[PDB]
Amino acid sequence: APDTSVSNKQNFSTDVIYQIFTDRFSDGNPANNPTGAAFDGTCTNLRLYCGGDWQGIINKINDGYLTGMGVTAIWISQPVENIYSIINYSGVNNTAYHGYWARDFKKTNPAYGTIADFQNLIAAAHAKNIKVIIDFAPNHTSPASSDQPSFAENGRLYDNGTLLGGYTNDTQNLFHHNGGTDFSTTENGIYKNLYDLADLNHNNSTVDVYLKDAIKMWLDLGIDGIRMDAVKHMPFGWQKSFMAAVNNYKPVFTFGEWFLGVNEVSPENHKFANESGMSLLDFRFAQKVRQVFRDNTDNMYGLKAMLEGSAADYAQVDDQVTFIDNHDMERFHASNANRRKLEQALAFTLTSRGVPAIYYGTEQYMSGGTDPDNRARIPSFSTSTTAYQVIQKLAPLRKCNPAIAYGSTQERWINNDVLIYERKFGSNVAVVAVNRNLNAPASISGLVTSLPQGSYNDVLGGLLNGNTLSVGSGGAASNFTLAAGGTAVWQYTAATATPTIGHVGPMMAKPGVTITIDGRGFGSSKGTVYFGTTAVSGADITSWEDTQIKVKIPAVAGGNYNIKVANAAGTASNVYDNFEVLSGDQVSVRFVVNNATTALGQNVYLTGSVSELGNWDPAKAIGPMYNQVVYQYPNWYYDVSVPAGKTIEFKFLKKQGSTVTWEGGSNHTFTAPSSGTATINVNWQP
Ligand SMILES: OC[C@H]1O[C@H](O[C@H]2[C@H](O)[C@@H](O)[C@@H](O[C@H]3[C@H](O)[C@@H](O)[C@@H](O[C@H]4[C@H](O)[C@@H](O)[C@@H](O)O[C@@H]4CO)O[C@@H]3CO)O[C@@H]2CO)[C@H](O)[C@@H](O)[C@@H]1O
Ligand SMILES: OC[C@H]1O[C@H](O[C@H]2[C@H](O)[C@@H](O)[C@@H](O)O[C@@H]2CO)[C@H](O)[C@@H](O)[C@@H]1O
Ligand SMILES: OC[C@H]1O[C@H](O[C@H]2[C@H](O)[C@@H](O)[C@@H](O)O[C@@H]2CO)[C@H](O)[C@@H](O)[C@@H]1O
Ligand SMILES: OC[C@H]1O[C@H](O[C@H]2[C@H](O)[C@@H](O)[C@@H](O)O[C@@H]2CO)[C@H](O)[C@@H](O)[C@@H]1O
Ligand SMILES: [Ca+2]
Ligand SMILES: [Ca+2]
Repeated sequence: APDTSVSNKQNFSTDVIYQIFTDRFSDGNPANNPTGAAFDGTCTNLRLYCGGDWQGIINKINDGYLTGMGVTAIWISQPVENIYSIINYSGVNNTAYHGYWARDFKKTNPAYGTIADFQNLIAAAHAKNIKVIIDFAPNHTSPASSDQPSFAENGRLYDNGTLLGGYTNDTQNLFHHNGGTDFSTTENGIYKNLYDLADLNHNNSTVDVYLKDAIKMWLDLGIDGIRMDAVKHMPFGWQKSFMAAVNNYKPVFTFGEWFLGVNEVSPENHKFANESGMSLLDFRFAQKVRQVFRDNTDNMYGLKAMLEGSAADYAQVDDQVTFIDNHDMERFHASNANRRKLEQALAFTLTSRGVPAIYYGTEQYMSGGTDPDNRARIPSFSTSTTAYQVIQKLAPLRKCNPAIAYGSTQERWINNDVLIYERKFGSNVAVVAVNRNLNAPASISGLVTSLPQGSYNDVLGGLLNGNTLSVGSGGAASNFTLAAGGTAVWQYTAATATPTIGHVGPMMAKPGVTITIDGRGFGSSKGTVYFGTTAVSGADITSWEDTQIKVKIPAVAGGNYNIKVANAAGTASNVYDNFEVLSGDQVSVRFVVNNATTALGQNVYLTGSVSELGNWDPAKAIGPMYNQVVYQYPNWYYDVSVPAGKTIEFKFLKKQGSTVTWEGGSNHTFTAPSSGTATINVNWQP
């Protein structure tokens, strides 16, 4: 299939995701609605169930509401079984309508549907070229009080009906009993409870094995992607081992939630996106878009900075999922604001790099503050809104114009209020002009583009007061006036002659797994694929076509490789970097080093004999290790993903800047378990 087919579960760059709060979308089957005090059919009480389900979604997929918009993927609430208790939070009754209070990860939430309904959802979707993404929240179960076991369901965890354990009298230690996080540090927010949510302990083999088993059930049910909830709140090493479980079984596009505040830029966030095997929800993008188009607390130079910065910070910026709002923020549209603000932000998001996600109801101009006012029932299924039409004109471009799906971004004209940028990939170009000033038009002179000489009609057809562009020689555009609140899109597409890799996925796996390389100019006859210097051709290349190649990862030593392809004629493509070849299946092991005293600003790291440990390269050591919660300084600890069953030699180091100090003595050694987890406790050797 081509890179753009619904069958492509490794790439979402050419798709537009529509985020649905199942309960608040459409009740297609009233028979499964909750009753009593846990239900409100009028959906006036937004913390109770309103009845939306999978049938409803199927109904909107079939009646053309979603397809009419140009939406090609839907991201739904966590489908697993949630607790049934109504929880009174100081007078207010609260239900698990949101789906984040899991009780059993191997069963469905009956309010949404049966496994049968779920299989039907996947089939209907797939039938209409819509990919299905599920929310998955393995950080915790539900709200529990260890001393008030009668509270809620005491955060009880079941394994397909079988009670695994509860928060109270947790002798197995499936959970964390470290108190609640104050979000003070990253380590603090990981090993302590999120509010009152029973924090699962991924270092317990039972929990480890159970979650990796549950995800496979869902993978086996045909999902096309996974949105991981609260990634900033689970150990990174564990998550990497979790992503290795998915990729080494049935790879699917995974992206996690790592909340970033306004003007917040986290290096931990960058490292996570670049090394965990999964990408992230682009909070940097979202916060900046709101400041610029919504709250006017920054201008075009700020948007530009974010664009060029992110592109440098994220190794695969095209895999970051963009949005302008979600269920954890006020809705972008404020009741009294000019709608043109939402429209422009939509046009910008849809044509920008990454994977755009649209929160259900946006196209209907829904307003609302924080939870739960931002989760009201969709008031209508009208296709007559300007927002609906903007999405409808622009969504398809991600499929037909690879410049938009994979292209680089470049500012071509800019001022406080105006931003003109160009996306380019191969022989494809797209230029977008946005004028946020709702009162002042702008005189655009000196605009230079990569567009071939000719005239260009605004792809939006003047919907947002865009205009025609006239490009003379040198791609220099003639002067024109950009209307107040003006937005226009111009483009040029043509066949690409040389092999151009636009995307690879999964980004991390062990040898033998098949990866998908998407792009243009591959030709129709099998060429060669290179992993570093190793050439692969013939049978291991399972499929080859102009826009897509499927190939098995050769049995090469674990490590980081550049990927390049050369067509049948021997013409080489661009280089795609940062592909990680695992040493084998992975397991999460906790490393602990005692009495490793440091000086302030000096941290302890770990390195070892395998690529998962950096191969003795301090520049690639794992850390810095933690020393607050689970163990306290001068004892350090860290959860790391290592190849299962391998005997590994390791050592710790103290690093300050790029200045490193090695542990004395001989390498410590240990053999990783074949499954489940383990804890290695050693003393720092001077
Ligand atoms: O009582 C249970 C509640 O749980 C549910 O909240 C969810 C969110 O909907 C998820 O999308 C996600 O979001 C968390 C996020 O993981 C977490 O970081 C936190 O964000 C902090 C952030 O760390 C901090 O840096 C600072 O910026 O403040 C942020 C808060 O704005 O909060 C997000 C939202 O809670 O995970 C949580 C838990 O899975 C549910 O939505 C609630 O209705 C429910 O009451
Ligand atoms: O002509 C090439 C030149 O175009 C753009 O410069 C704009 C500038 O952004 C506007 O603010 C205003 O000053 O008009 C200029 C056009 O002459 C690009 O920003 C710039 O990089 C580029 O060299
Ligand atoms: O909590 C992380 C913290 O650990 C190290 O700080 C040590 C410091 O080295 C010791 O001399 C002593 O004062 O205790 C601290 C632990 O609380 C790192 O030096 C520091 O950068 C790091 O943030
Ligand atoms: O460079 C590979 C090499 O790294 C480690 O050796 C350290 C050694 O442990 C230190 O005490 C110090 O001498 O620096 C060496 C790095 O040059 C590993 O211990 C070793 O097995 C490995 O080959
Ligand atoms: Ca229902
Ligand atoms: Ca946690």
